[PDB]
Amino acid sequence: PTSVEMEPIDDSHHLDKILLQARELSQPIIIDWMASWCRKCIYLKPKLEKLAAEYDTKIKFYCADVNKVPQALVKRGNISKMPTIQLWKDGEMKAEVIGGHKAWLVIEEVREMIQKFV
Ligand SMILES: [Cl-]
Ligand SMILES: [K+]
Repeated sequence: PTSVEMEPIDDSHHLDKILLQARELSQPIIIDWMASWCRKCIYLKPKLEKLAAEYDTKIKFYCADVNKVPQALVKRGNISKMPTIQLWKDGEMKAEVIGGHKAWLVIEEVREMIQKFV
């Protein structure tokens, strides 16, 4: 694939199931914590979906709209800024990247993070 759609996270129970599945596969996941009014979040989406395709079958990518999902789910990420791109593994956040600058450059920093933990 050239692009893979990020899967939305519905709530904290969904995150729990996502992390159980990642554990079964011994894989990390990526979560894009974003907001629909956040212009950089919107511009990052296609670039994240291109990066997700590069990791198809190796790292699943997810997204969560911090205004739409329950507050309890946002608290699981300890989010304070958007977009926040987190790598989780073994049931917890291992590292994150804060966007808020050109999408390509955020992606390269996310790629470095993935290289560290994959
Ligand atoms: Cl929840
Ligand atoms: K934070």
